[PDB]
Amino acid sequence: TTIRIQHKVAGNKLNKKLAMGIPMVRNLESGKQVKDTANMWMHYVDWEVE
Amino acid sequence: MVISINQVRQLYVAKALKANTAALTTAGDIVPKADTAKTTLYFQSMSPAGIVASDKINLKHVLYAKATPSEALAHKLVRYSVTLDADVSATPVAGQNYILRLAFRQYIGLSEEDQYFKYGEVIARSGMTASDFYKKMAISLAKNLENKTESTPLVNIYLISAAAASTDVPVTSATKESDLTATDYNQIIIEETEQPWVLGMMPQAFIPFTPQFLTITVDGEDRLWGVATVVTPTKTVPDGHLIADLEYFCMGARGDIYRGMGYPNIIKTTYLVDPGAVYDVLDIHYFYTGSNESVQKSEKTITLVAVDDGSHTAMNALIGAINTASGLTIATL
Amino acid sequence: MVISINQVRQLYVAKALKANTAALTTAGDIVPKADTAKTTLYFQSMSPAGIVASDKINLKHVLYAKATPSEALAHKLVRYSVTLDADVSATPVAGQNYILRLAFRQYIGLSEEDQYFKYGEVIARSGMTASDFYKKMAISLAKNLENKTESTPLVNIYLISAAAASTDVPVTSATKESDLTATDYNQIIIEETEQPWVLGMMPQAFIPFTPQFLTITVDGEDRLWGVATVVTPTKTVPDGHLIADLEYFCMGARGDIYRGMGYPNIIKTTYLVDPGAVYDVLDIHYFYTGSNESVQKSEKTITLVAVDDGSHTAMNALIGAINTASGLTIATL
Amino acid sequence: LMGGNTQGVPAERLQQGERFSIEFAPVEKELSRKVGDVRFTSPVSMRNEW
Repeated sequence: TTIRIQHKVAGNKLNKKLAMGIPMVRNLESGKQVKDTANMWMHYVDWEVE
Repeated sequence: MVISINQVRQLYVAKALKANTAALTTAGDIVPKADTAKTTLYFQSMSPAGIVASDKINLKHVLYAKATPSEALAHKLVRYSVTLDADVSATPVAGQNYILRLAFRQYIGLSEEDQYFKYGEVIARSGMTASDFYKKMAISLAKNLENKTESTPLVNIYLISAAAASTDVPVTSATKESDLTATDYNQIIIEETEQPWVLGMMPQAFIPFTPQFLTITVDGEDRLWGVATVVTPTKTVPDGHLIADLEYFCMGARGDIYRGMGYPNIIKTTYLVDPGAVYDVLDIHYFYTGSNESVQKSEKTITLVAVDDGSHTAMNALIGAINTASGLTIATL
Repeated sequence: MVISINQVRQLYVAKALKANTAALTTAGDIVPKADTAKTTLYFQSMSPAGIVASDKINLKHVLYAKATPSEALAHKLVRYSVTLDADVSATPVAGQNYILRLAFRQYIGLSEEDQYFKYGEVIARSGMTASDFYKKMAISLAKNLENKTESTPLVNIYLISAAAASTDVPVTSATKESDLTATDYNQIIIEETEQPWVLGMMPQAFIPFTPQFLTITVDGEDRLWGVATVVTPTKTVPDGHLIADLEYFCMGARGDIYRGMGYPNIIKTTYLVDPGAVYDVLDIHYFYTGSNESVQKSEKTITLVAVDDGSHTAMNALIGAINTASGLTIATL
Repeated sequence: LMGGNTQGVPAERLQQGERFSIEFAPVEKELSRKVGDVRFTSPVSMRNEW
């Protein structure tokens, strides 16, 4: 079987530092459930894309 | 018959026409399905293994939709009409050997370099007539071209009596001048013969030929005795063998590409084309374009083949169906 | 007349409209050609060297197609009327130097935007009336701008007498008050001029102007005396020279791009536009899209010229033929 | 009409001879599509004799 995914971003998000950030329940490989914050919106996009 | 595809081609046999998805009882039943707001078109076909639908066609992204009849795919066999040149001499020469040469162009191999020559020799005699010479020439060609030991059929050879002027008298390697009882033979026809065929292994091909002549001394000068001429064909190889390979090919896009590789461990595909029939074809070219950046086209083809009863009833009914459901106009043939 | 192109422009001269390809005998003969299904349109034109065919237009890819009346491409010649305002004084005031200025937006030989002036001096005395002032101001202007010394003035000067009110009285660098014997001169008109034109070297171009008046003291107050009003033009500049240049440039898209560069070693192209005639233009913008993965458009245009004889007869027939062939709905002139 | 206009432009400003000039090519900050173009000019030549 074959799987695909995509996501379009406007180029003005290159280094759009976020005002307050976005806290998140992010999970690591096994030692997961690490709460992290997204200062740049790209980090948040990258994490959910993966 | 491996073919070229504009990124895909798919085939559906329209054995019957049912008008409802409910009436798809047996294989080969097909229904064109398009909403009232004519934006999509597809075909619900009954497979040997259950219902199945075809890719949906955007009636806005359709490029060409055309039906081709059976006769359009019937290869007319090239037939020459070789006679002796009334310029050199309207009759044979007393003591000359007339050696007719048939150079065959595409012999076993694909290339035009794969040449093969077959000869017919006739030494003329005083008092010999033209009819009698055609008789002997055709018989020599028979023994060389219509023999039984030849690996593959090469040509058919005939004779025509001026009285008939249209009837062609077969001359096989069994024939003999006792069986050819006439005096008004005008020419020797040499026709192209259908080569063998195998589903998926030997595509429908032919081997063409040109008749060449050797030179005789007519007074004291080497000259050619014959004039080879192309006359209208009268035989045609029917479509049944092309459509079958087309299906043997286009069904590997909708399914198994390992047609037979893995002999015990394979997946057999039942087909609905009988190579002993004559189908009319219908092809629709269309494409899919994406959104906001994926504008590159994906041109695609959906072909439907229906048997011709001689007046194109199955296809014309199929055409009326697609035209009344899609608003299209596909020029009934 | 180098122009901007949407990747190409091609020009063909419709010197004569013929019904069939066989009637193309003289250079300039043209016929619109389209199939019966109206899938493509092309033009067969007789060049000095045989008939040439235009690009083929896929009639689904036509962006726009409009024709012009040859009056849109004509340039009216701007002309003002100069007059001393009755507010300051309805008659010249003695002792004051009246200096008129003509503010040109380009130089005579250049096209870059600059400020370029020409002047006219008159010094008023106790008895000088309006007529004598216009007279002496006109002669001063002529001697100052018609110092061409090679070719021709930059603007043309005339005088209008109150009796005529419509008969422009020309004034040149040779004119002298003895030639101007009227006493009812009431204004001065200053028209634009048709500057030199060369086929592919000097484009048709004009130099607008504005009559500006310097300041005089009337009652101890510096004031402006003049009234530079814009009367309606009466002369025109047709497009013959403008079209001829279009051909000269657009014939390098199917012909030789060099034109006199390696002067001894050149190719010389024969041009069918008659500078001196007035052509009404037609244009068809279309594009080529392409195949899978090749959606990028190659937009193009084919324009056609035809002489106008008042009524746009030639072009009206040409488009009527094109609408009859390609089914388009181009509008008549 | 750009510039926040809600009333239009008088015809007087839209008559034969009104000369125009290029200012700039503004776009969006998000998802901008190509716009603009550059310009070229040719020289002339003068000659004199000895």
